[PDB]
Amino acid sequence: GNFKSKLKKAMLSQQITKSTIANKMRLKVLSAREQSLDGIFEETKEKLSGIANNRDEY
Amino acid sequence: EIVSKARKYRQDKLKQAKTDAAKEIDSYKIQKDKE
Repeated sequence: GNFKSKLKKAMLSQQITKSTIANKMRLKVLSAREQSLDGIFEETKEKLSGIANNRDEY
Repeated sequence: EIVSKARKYRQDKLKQAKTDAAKEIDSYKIQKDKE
């Protein structure tokens, strides 16, 4: 009984560490996607800053 | 004297049982710890 309780606690810890790892992985995917969005925003902002450098056009 | 000897035999076997069971108990405990 005690060994079953301890083993259940250990397996629960394995499931918790796995769920935390999955949460960190999903968070990593979201952070990568958002870094890509912010990168696209950086390129578009570079394009706007470059477009604003022309006095004749502006 | 025979009867008292059989009673001492009884007590001795009574401890021996507890030991020879306690070792299988601690081997089941050790096995549980191992698994």
